[PDB]
Amino acid sequence: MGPNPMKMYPIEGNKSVQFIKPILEKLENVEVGEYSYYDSKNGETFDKQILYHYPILNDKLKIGKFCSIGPGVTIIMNGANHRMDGSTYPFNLFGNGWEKHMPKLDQLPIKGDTIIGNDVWIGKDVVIMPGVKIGDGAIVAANSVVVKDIAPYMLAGGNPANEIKQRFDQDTINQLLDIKWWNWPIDIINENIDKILDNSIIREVI
Amino acid sequence: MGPNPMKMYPIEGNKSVQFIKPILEKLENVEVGEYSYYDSKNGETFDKQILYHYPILNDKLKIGKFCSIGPGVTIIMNGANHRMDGSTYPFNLFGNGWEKHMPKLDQLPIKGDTIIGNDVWIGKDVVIMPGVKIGDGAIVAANSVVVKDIAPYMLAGGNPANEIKQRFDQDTINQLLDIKWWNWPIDIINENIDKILDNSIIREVI
Amino acid sequence: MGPNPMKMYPIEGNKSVQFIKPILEKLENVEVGEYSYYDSKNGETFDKQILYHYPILNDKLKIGKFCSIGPGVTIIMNGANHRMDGSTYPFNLFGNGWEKHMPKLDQLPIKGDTIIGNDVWIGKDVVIMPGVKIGDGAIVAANSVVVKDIAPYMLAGGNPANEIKQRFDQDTINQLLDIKWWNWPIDIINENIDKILDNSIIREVI
Repeated sequence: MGPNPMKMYPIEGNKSVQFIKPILEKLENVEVGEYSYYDSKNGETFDKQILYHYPILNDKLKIGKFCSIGPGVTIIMNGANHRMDGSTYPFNLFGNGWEKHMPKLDQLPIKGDTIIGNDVWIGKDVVIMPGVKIGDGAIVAANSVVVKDIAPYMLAGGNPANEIKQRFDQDTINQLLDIKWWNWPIDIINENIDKILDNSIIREVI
Repeated sequence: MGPNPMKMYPIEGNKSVQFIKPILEKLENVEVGEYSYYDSKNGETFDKQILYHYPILNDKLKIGKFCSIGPGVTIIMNGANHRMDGSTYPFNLFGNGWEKHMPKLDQLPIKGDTIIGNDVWIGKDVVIMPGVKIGDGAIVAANSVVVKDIAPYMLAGGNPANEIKQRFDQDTINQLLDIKWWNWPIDIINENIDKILDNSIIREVI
Repeated sequence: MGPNPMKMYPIEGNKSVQFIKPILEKLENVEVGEYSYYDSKNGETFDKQILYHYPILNDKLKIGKFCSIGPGVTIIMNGANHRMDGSTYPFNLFGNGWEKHMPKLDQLPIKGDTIIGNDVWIGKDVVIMPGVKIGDGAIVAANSVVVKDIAPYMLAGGNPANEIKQRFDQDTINQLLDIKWWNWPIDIINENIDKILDNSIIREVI
């Protein structure tokens, strides 16, 4: 029961809502969760929303399951970082003799992997910068620029995005994070969808 | 004197500046003032700048008059709000049995109606969140993102938008809010445009 | 050695990277440095990215040499400010009797000239508001909105863009702002690029 997580377009007669996993599986250094989707802005596939991702830099991108990704959301990897221990001017890019000043792999600044948890909701037109971690159950307001990590089940927003409030009490969150329902076989998930939708799944699996 | 507020494109040989009332009056749950205009960013009509507005949720949008709306400005209504008591994932959206969990009106959160006063200037590419109230005579800096209420004759800007300073002394502000020149028949306003443009209408009228 | 700074497109066959100077020199009230380049977003020339710049307001825009400007960057000039001693509504624009209310120049508020220093890196989609000064060697994070001045060799980001941290210890900057390698005859720079790239320039030249 439920859509086919392997269908590029789960909804019939609908080419706006897509399933990420199928689109990104062909890619290197990219891990995506089963039912995470992206609601297309102008009909573009999500792979077009991932910028500056070169295998050589070996920075990875991980997205969990059951994530809701709004249109225009942009993931920036480490491909565009300019060497910064000195001048940030890329002389090497203009040939004519300057090619010999090509940076050294270990000379380029890498902030790390970008990791997005499970059950995350990212508003539309959100820009996520390199080396950012977003915990499970988190909500990122639209038009946000995420520069630093985001604690699980936190509600964040702004440019630079800050944590505004905690979705639930410390306790519950602790429970949910321990339970990890998105990690259950779908047959089960499928029978508690309503409890998952009202957070009671805690009072029964405890 | 002045153009006819009922004319969609008030200026001759200029299909870019448009009076909004005529355009939006043709919409459910929308109230627009008389001389409020919208400066097109690429030709599009303002009705296309209002997103996620579904009559079924019954959230209304109202805009005073003599509002200067910059290009690319965006208004987000309650149509994109995800259920949050538990998981934010839209199961119901994917059908195939999950339709079952379609959320109940009283379950989706509505922040209220969005209200934009009179004589308000909103910079270009400003994004306005749902359920927000903006005061009369306020100035909203370009590229801002309004998430909370803004008081009258306030200057605000940022993401999130914060109040930065007051435009005039409380005295003056207290007066304009009292006179509401924007509520006079235009034959009258017409012979005080200068006293309105220099804030002196406070010494004559009062 | 190095590319011809008078070339719009210094990289054969590439219409994406373009030198700003040979492009904007034809304009008035615009000063640009020799090797400052622009990384086109959709192939558009940098001149399309400078808005509301009218020679009658006489506000000037300055950019030094060796600046790296990412795609989408937007420079907003003063031709967009509204009178604000009273109503912000542009009565004059609609004519038909109201033109009489055209504002005199000393009534229009002007923040001033926009000056971007040398060896400055501005990330993608940054919007630079009117009358700002960005010091030498600064770095502005992508998706920033510059409302105020930015000291030299400072890393800034946000909306409003706020200084985050000093790129280097004062000692270095003080010497860096002194050496002014960007002003050296090209051939002298041609022999110290490596030194400039790792900041070892301070040691020798000083």
